Amino acid sequence: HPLMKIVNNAFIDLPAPSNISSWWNFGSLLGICLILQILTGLFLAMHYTSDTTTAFSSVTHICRDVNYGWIIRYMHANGASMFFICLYMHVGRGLYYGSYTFLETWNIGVILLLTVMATAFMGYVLPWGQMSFWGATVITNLLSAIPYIGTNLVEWIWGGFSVDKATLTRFFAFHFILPFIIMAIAMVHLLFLHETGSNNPTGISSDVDKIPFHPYYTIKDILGALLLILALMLLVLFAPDLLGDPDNYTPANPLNTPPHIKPEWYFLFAYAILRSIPNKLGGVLALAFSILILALIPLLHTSKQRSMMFRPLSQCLFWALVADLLTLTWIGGQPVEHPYITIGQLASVLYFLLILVLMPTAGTIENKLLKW
Amino acid sequence: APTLTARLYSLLFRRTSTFALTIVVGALFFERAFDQGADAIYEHINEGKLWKHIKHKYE
Amino acid sequence: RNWVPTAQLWGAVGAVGLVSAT
Amino acid sequence: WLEGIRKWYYNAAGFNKLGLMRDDTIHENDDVKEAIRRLPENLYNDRVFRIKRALDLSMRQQILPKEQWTKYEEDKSYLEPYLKEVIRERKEREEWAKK
Amino acid sequence: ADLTEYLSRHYKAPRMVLAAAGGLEHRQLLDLAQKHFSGLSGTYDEDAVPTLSPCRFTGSQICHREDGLPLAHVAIAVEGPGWAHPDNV
Amino acid sequence: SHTDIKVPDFSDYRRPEVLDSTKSSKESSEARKGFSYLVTATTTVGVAYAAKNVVSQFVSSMSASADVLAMS
Amino acid sequence: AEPEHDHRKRMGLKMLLMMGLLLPLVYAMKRHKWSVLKSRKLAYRPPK
Ligand code: HEM
Ligand code: HEM
Ligand SMILES: CC1=C(c2ccc(Oc3ccccc3)cc2)C(=O)C2CCCCC2=N1
Repeated sequence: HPLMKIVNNAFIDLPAPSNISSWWNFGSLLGICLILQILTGLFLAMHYTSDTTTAFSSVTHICRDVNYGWIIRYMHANGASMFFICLYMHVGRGLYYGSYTFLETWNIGVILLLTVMATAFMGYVLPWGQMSFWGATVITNLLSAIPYIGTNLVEWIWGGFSVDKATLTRFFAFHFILPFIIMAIAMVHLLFLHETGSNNPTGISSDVDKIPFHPYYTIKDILGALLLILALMLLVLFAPDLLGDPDNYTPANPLNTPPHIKPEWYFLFAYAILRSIPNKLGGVLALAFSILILALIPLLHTSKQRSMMFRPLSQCLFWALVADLLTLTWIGGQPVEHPYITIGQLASVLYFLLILVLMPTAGTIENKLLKW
Repeated sequence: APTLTARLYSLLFRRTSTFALTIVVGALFFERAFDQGADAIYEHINEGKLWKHIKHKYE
Repeated sequence: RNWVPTAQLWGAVGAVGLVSAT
Repeated sequence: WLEGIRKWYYNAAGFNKLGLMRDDTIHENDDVKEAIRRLPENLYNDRVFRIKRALDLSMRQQILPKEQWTKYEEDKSYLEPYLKEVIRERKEREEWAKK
Repeated sequence: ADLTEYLSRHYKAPRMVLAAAGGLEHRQLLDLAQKHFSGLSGTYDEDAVPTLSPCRFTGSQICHREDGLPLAHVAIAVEGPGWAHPDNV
Repeated sequence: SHTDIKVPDFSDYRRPEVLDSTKSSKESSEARKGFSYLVTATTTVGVAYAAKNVVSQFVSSMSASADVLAMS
Repeated sequence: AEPEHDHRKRMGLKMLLMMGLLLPLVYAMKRHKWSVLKSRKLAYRPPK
C-alpha cells in the first residue's frame, strides 16, 4: 500500500488541468524513448564488444547474424533521434507556455538535456566508423581551447594522446550507465513537478478546473505513444539510413579524414554557433552558452502574462527563434564556405539576440500596451 | 429484437472474465488471419522476385 | 462459491495465454 | 493617441475571445495571490467562473460567440487597486527593513 | 385558467380512488361515496385524456459546486424497475 | 429557485439510439455498450498481436545466432 | 549491405496496416472517454 499510494498520487488521481494540449504529451514520450533506448541498448550490448579490433565486426554481426539484431539496432539508432525530436518539442513547449517558472523542474530539465547530449555523443562513437571516430576527434579536441588545463583535460578524457581504444571502451561504460543517472534525475524532475502542479496553455491557475490523470491523460498519452511508435517504425522499416551518415559504414581510420566532417543533426545548431566565432575559446564558450542560456530564460522573463497564448510580439519572436534554430541546423550541416559563413554568423547573433535582447523587450512592450 | 452488437455484449463481453477469453482467442485467430493476408499481399506486390517464387527453378 | 466460474474462466484465459506467445 | 493600437493589441491578445478580463490572465506570484485573497466574495467568485469557463473553452479548442467577447471599453481592472496596495505595503516593509 | 383546466382534466372519477381505514363499515363508505362523489364526471370529451408517455432515463451528472455550505450531499442512482416489476421485492 | 434549473439540451451530442425522449433507453443500452466495448477489445487484440511479435524478436536475438548455428 | 531489405519492408507493410487499424481505434477510445468533458456545460448561478 505505500507504493500504490505513490503511483496513485503520481499517475492515477493526480489532479491534471482540463485544457492541456498535445504539447504536454512529449514528457511521457521522452520516458518511453528513454526506456526504449535502455531496452534496445541492453540487447545490443549483449552482442556488442568495445575493442577497436572487434567493435565494427560486432555491430555488423548484430545486423547480419544476431536474429532480429538489425531491428534492435535501428530502433536504438533512430530512437536516439526520436528522443531528441521529443526533447526539442518538450523544451520549446516550456519556452512558449512559460513553464520555466517551475524553476527547479526546469533546471533539472536543463541537466537532463546535457546528460542525454553526452549519452548520445558517446553512443555515436561506439560502432567505430569514420564519422564516429572523427566526430569524437573533432568535438573532444575543442576542450583544448580552455585557457590553462584543456590540453591536459582532453588527454585525460581520451586516456592518451588521441581518440583510441582507451577512449572507446570507457565511452561504452559511460553510455551503458549514464541513462540510469538520467532516469534517476528524471524522477526528481517529476518530484518537483508534483510539488508545483502542472501548467496549462493559458498560463492561468487551473485549480478551479482540474481532472484526474486517469482515465483522461492515460488514454491520451497511450494515443501519443502510438504516434511516436509510428514515427519510429516508419524510420526503422522504410528509412533507417535517412538521418544517419553514410561514412560511418566505412570502418574508422585515423590516417584519412572524410571531407564533410560534422556531428549528428541534433547538435548542428550548436555546431553552427561554434563555427560562427573564429576564435577557438570563444567558439567553445558560445557553443556552451547556446545550451546553458536555457538556465537564464526564467530570469529574462518580463511579461505580467505567464503564457505566450495572449502575446503576439512574443509569439512572433518565439517562432522566429525556432526558424533561426532550423537555419543554424541547416548551416551546421553545410560546409564552411561562402555564403554559409555569413548566414551562420547572422543566425548565431540572431539566436542570442532573440533570447537576451528582443523577447524580454517584447514582453515589456506587451505590458505597456495593456497598461501594465 | 436482440440486435447485432448487443448480442455480442450480452453473452460474449459483459463479464471481464469472458472479455479476456474473447480477446485472447480473437488475437490467436487474428494473428493467423492477418499474417497470412499481409504475407500474400506483400508476395503479390513482389511477384516472381522472392526466393519462394524462383525456388522450384533450382531444386 | 461464486468465484469458481470466474477463477475457471480466468484459468482458461491464463491457459490459452501460455499458448498465446508460446 | 495610440489608444488605437492599444485596442488593436487587446483584440490581438485574444483572451477577450475566451471571455476573460485582463486581470484574469495576470501571472500569480506572492503579491497577486495576496491581492486575489483580499478580493471580496463577488469579484473572487466571478473570476473563478470566468477562468473556469475560459479553461473549458481552451480544452475544446474553441472561443465564445462574437457578442460575448470582452470589450476593451468594458474591461474592468478589478484586481489593480488591491495589488497596488499589496505592492506598496511590501515596498514599505522593504524600505523599513533597509534602515 | 391553467389551474381550473388542470383540475377539469385530471381531477376525475376513473383517475381517482377513495380510501378509508379504521373502525368503519365498507357498505357505509360506499353509500357516502355514492351519495357525494357520484356527481363527478365519468369519462372524457373524447380527447384530453392524457396517458403517460414513458420517460427516458439518462446516465448523467450534475455538480452544483458550492464550498460555502458545510457538508457535501451526493445522490447516485441507476434506472429503476417501475411499480409493476416483481424485482422490486 | 433551484427548480429554475433544468438540464441543458444534449440532443446535439447524443447517440441516435437515445434521441427519442419518450423512449426507454434499456433496449438500446446493451447495443451502445457492445459497440464501445468492441472498439476497446479490437484495440487490445491489435496490440496483443504487436506485443507478441516485439517480445518474440527480442527473445530470438537472445537465442542462438546464425553464425553459431552454421558452424555447429 | 542490407540483407534484411525484404523482411524489413514486409514488417513495414504489416506496421502500416496495423497502425492504420489501431490509431483510429485508440483515438476512438480517447474520444469516448474525453466525451464527458467535451460535451459538458457550465452554468454560473450566484445569489443576490
Ligand atoms: C538515452 C539513452 C540512449 C541514447 C540516446 C543512445 C544513443 C545511441 C546512439 C546514437 C548510438 C549510435 C547508433 C548507431 O548509429 O549505430 C548508440 C549505440 C549504442 N548504444 Fe546507445 N543510447 C542510449 C542508451 C543505451 C543503453 C542504456 C545501452 C545499454 C544498456 C546502449 C547501448 C548501445 C550500444 C551497445 C550501442 C552500439 C551498437 C550500435 O551502434 O547500434 N545504449 N546509442
Ligand atoms: C529525459 C528527458 C525528460 C523527461 C523524461 C522529462 C519528463 C517530464 C515529464 C514526464 C513532465 C510532465 C509531462 C509534461 O507536462 O510534459 C515534464 C514536464 C516538464 N519538463 Fe521535462 N522531461 C525531460 C526533459 C526536460 C528538459 C530538457 C527540460 C528543460 C530544459 C524540461 C522541463 C520541463 C518543464 C518545465 C516541465 C513542465 C511542463 C508543464 O508546463 O506542465 N524537461 N517533464
Ligand atoms: C506526472 C504527469 C505525467 C506523467 C505520467 C507518467 C509518467 O511516467 C511514465 C514514464 C515512461 C512511460 C510511461 C509513463 C511521467 C509523467 C503526464 O504525462 C502529464 C501530462 C499532462 C498532465 C500533467 C502530467 N503529469
